[PDB]
Formats: sequence, C-alpha cells, structure tokens
Amino acid sequence: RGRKERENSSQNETLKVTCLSNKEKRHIMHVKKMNQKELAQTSIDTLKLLYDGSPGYS
Amino acid sequence: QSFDIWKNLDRIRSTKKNAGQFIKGSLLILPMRTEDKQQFDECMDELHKYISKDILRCYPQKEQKDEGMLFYIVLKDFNILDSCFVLSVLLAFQKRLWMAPSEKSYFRVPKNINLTGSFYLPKNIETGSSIVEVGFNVVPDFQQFQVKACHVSKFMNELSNFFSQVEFGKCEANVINYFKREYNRTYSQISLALYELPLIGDGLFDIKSYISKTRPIIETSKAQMIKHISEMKAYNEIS
Amino acid sequence: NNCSIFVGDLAPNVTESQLFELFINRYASTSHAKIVHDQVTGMSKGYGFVKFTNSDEQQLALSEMQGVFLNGRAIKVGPTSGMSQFIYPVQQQPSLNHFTDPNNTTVFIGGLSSLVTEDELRAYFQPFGTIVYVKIPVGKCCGFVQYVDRLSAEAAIAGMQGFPIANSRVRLSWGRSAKQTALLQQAMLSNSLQVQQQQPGLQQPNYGYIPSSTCEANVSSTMLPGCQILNYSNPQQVIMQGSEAVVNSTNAMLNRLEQGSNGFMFA
Amino acid sequence: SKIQVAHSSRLANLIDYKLRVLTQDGRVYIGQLMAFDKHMNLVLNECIEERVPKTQLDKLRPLNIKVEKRVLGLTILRGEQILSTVVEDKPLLSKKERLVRDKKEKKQAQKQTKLRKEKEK
RNA sequence: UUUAUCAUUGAACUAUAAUUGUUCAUUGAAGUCAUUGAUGCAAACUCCUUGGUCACACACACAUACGGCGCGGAAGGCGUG
Repeated sequence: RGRKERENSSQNETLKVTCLSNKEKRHIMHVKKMNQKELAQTSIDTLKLLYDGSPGYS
Repeated sequence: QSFDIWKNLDRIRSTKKNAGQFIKGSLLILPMRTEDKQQFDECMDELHKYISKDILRCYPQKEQKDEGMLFYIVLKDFNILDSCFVLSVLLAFQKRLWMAPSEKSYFRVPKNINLTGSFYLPKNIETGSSIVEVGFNVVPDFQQFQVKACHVSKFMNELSNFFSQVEFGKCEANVINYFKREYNRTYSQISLALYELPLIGDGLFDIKSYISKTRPIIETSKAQMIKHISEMKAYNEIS
Repeated sequence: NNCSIFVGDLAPNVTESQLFELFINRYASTSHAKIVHDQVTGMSKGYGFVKFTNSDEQQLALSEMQGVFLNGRAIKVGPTSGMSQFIYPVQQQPSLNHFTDPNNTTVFIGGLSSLVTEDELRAYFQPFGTIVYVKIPVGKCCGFVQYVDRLSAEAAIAGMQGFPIANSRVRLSWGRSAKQTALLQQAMLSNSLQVQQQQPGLQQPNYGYIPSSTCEANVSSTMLPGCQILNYSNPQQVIMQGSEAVVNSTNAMLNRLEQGSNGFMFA
Repeated sequence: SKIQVAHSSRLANLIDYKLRVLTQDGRVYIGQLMAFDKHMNLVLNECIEERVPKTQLDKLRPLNIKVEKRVLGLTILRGEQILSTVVEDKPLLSKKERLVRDKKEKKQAQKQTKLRKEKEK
C-alpha cells in the first residue's frame, strides 16, 4: 500500500472487533439457518383467506 | 391583451422562439355537441377555408338521439398555432350559443365569456397553470385535459406552454374509429343505465325471492335496534 | 389466562359431558370443553379442547391426567398452547377513559355564552346525524350532544370546531353521559376508584341501517340495498324508511323557513 | 484468443471446457460440456445461444456486429443439428487441481464402497 | 426510418379481381402481447467474475535490434528414461 494511505489510516482511529464463543456462534448460526429456511418455505396467503366468501372462490 | 383572435395569433407567432415546426406523430380529438346544425355549418366552412383538410378532419354522429348531435374534431399533425386557433374558435362557438345569440361574429370573442373546455390526447405523452390533467378518466386509451376560466391571451399562452412541453409520438393509424366505438359504447352504457332508472321497483331484481330472503333478517335487526334504544335509555337513566 | 389443553386419542363412546365431568370439578374449574367431531358424520375424531381460567389448575390437570384411564384408553391431556421471527403483536389497554373508547359517541360541547337554548343547540347538531337528547347543564356554560353513530360524531367535531355560537368560540371534546358524570363525581368526592364504564355497542352486524342518515317523518318497502331500510326516529323508536322522505323533509324545511321568517321559533 | 487448445486431445479430454459449438443454422452455443455420447449429444452448463440478425448480415458481408444472445442455462443439445465445436475459454480450476479433486473423488468412492461393505455385513 | 386485418351490401365512386382506392356503417372466420413496440446508428456513467495485484532496483541498452543468466504458477510444443 501507499505511504500517505498508511499515514492517514494508522492515525484516524482503531476500531473494536466483536467476537463470540463457540456455543454462542453455533446457536446463532443455527437460528439464522432455521430463519432462512422458514423464509424460503413461507409465502403470503392473504388473498386466499381474504376472498373466501367471494362468489367465484370455487 | 385584446379580445381579438388574430392579434393574439400574431403575438404567439412572434415571441414563442421559432414555433413554426409542428410535432411529429401528433394527434388531438375534441368531441363537441351542438343544439343546431345550421349555425355550426357556417363556422365550420370558415374553419375549413382557414385550416386545411389534411391537418383537421371532422366526424359526424349517427343521429341516434335526434336532438343532441356529437361531432368529433380531429387535429392530426398540427402545429402549435393552428391548435390554439381551432381550440379558441370552437371554445368560443360552443358557448356563444348560450351567452351571446345576438353578437353574430364567428371570429370575435367578447370579454364577458371565459374559455372552459375538455380535450382528449393520446396516452403516449411526456411533459418532461390553467390546463390540468384528470384523475379517473373514462376512456381506456386516451387522457382527458381540462382548461377552465380564461381570457383569450391566457388561453393562447397556456395552450402554447402546454404544447411546448409535451412530446407526442407513434400514434395508431385507425385510432379515431376505435375512440368512436369506445365513446359510443360507454355513453350507450350510461344511457342504458338511465333506462334502468324506472325499472328499480318490482322490475328486474327478483323481488319475490328477495322479500323472503330478508324477511327474518330485517326483523331481527329491528329487534336489535329496539334493544339498543332500551339499553341506551337504561344507560342514560340516573334513577 | 384461559389455558388450553388438548386431549387426544379418546374412545368413540365419550361425549362432551363425560369430558367436562373428567376435566372440571377435579381440583380445577374448566371454563369450556369441546370435543372436535366430524363435519358431516357426527362421530368424534378422538380429540378435544379444554380451556380453563387459571394456568396452574390446567397444568395440574394435565400433569394428573397424563395416562389416566379415559373410557378404556389413555387421556393424553397435554397442553396445546403455552425459534421463529414472526410473532403476533400484543398491546396493553388505555384503561378505558372517555377519549380512547371507540363506542363513545357523545360530544362534550363547551365555551357557550349561557344564552343558547336546547332546541337551538339541537338545530346546530341536527343534520350531522340522528340524535337522542340535547340537554345542557344550567349555569355551567356547557352541554352534551349524544348521537347514535360514531362517524356522525366525527363529522360533527370536524365541522363544528372553531364555530362561534353567539359571539363565543366553541370548545369540542369528548365526555361521558350525565349518570356517568354523577358516578364520577360521587367516586371522586371520596377518591376511592373513580372508574368509568364503556358505552354499550350496537349488537352488530346490522344490515338495514345506513350511517349518517336522518329522517324526520302504509309502508310498502322493497328493502333494496341502494335505498335505506330502517332508521332511528327523531324524538324515540325504529321506523321503516319510506319513499316519501325527501318530500316530507322538503315540506318540513319550507314550514321551518315560513315559521322562522316570522319568529315562531329561533332554531 | 490465446487459449492454446491441446494439440492431441479428444472429447474425453476436452471435458469441462467452455466450448463455442456451431450448428447448421449458425446458432452458436457457448457453455461448458459435461457429457457426450456416440451421437455427440452435448449437455451445456451456463449456456448462451447467440445469433446474428438478417439486417446485421448485410454489414457482415464484405467494424462492430450486434449479436443476439439468449440465455439457456443448463441445456442438453442434440448431435443431429450441430456442425462443429471449438474450445473458447479455459475452466476455472487447473489440471493439477482437477487431479487432486479426482484423487479426492476416488478416495471418497473407495470409502463409500467400504461403508457399503460394512453395512452389508 | 417502417408497419398495426379481409370479404358482402347500402349513399357517391376511381374502375381489367373475390368494388381492390376514398368517408361512414350491419354482418361473417381466425384475430400474439407489443407502437413507451421493431431495425440501424452513436457517446457517457455505474456495477459484477478473473489474476503473482510476486523478489531486488526507480537504474542508460541496441544491426548478429535488444545480456529471455530470478522464484514460481497457468496453457502448449519438442526431446529422453
């Protein structure tokens, strides 16, 4: 990398890294996987139950 | 400025910055109605002596009502000046029959009259005030445009400012007959709806089954209303 | 709380009375019990719901009935209700004042000059909807306008706000009735509870009535939906809406103009 | 296109190459082959079919040519209405990486046969 | 720049056609959507996948035209066991 980029980037600030333990990241990724699969399987079904008494429902 | 059409035509020819070029693929349809035909014919003959046959065309009705005629005025491939001239003449003439029956001049507009009208344009427009658009138009294909309560010079300036911003293009060939059939279909539907107005009671609603279908229901609703009045009287009572 | 328990795999000779006897009156109090039968055959499918008021008694009943002899088989009385992102929204209540009641249709009017009458104040609020009483307190420069509809109260507040009656600007808000105001004054003099009561409903659905509709006046009614069927009378009873209503209203307003041009009424 | 296609390779060696196969019409299909047969029926992954219009053909007759490209994805093309096939673009992973991948597939297949022999006992 | 259905008849009609052409309509069979459509032309902006984003130095070489005399990787040719 360039010199002036190094004098600009190493003087602005130093950010904080967050990190979690093994069981915490395992439980969070398992909840995210079940949320992704329940969003991939779901669909909006409001028009079927909202026009239920319509004369052309059958 | 003045109350003359030709002076405002000279003014709108002067300071509209080379407005002699017409619009490629341009179309306008003005459906109007007259009580009588003989007074309309002299003004239309003067208009055809002033405006050419290729630019403006006229379409009569089929004489179904026999009292109120319906005439289409189709301006095709028109310039911005001839449009203002034709709309000024027609908007003066279709209101002079009610306001000034004794003035007797088909090209001199008085001061007591305000120009207020409605004209159709095709859907393919691009605008990128007195003339406004409409919401909930009745025609499937065309857009209705409204002008209201203007003098002659304001009408000229507003029509020129409207046609200087809008961009037409690529109109369908026999769209005039399509608009004729759709207009006749829509107003025949509302004429049939007015024909359905005496046929409400006992005519075509199957009243013999509709009484028996709602005979216990209105009675139970009336009992609920009586219970509501009694419960309201018990609620407002101090005792 | 209304805790629900789902009994399953029941026998065929077990009606709702036997399930209610086995659920209620055994160290608990079951509020409701219903066995889900067939839609057209009438026979029970072997499942039933039991909803109790307390959750602890329902939990004790589910713990005691887990494996009990129910008509020759097991009871299976485990609970039905009680990590997804989608949950139904839950809310608290505004403790039922006279502002947050959707059935509250009476408008408190104030800022009067102690000069308007009751018939004139009826004439201010007459075309907004049907009305029941226009009585006002004396010496308090205020009043009460109770309608039947809530949309009529919305139209009355949206129109009549900022309208000066007798060179005096009006103040429109909500309020209770006279008996509820007397109860609030009796409970506020000792300051024990000061609790209010909700205004009763209309026992909906109501097909015949059309809201924001007034009628002052044999009847052969076709009961068609485009017209009006029933209406509340103007004091009060329930009237069938006839066809000669706009004619009677026109005769009434012409009589009102004739009697108001002379001074027989001020309203 | 400086690809330097192999000088002594055949269809068993040209597998997983981004082919540019020509047909009798000239409807050129671009995509990776993954299988063939005796009749040269070619499956094509991420395939695109490109043509030239009739108006562009006058400009093509003796510059820029606007070809019409449609996207077919994974298709399976027959060997009757095709004319010639060439190699247009090299694949992503190299020959040594495909060799290591094939050794891993052979070891996984031998492990699967040992698992079938263990489940059979 | 270019197209957006034919036929019988009625009131006139150019007319070798299954009245083709002009204005209006009744009727008859299918009746791509698309006209902000289709073709050609041309510029600018933005975003995606790929790499050795490598080791030394910011340097005066060449008519036999260029010291291909670094560690590798990708594709290929030729030769040997």
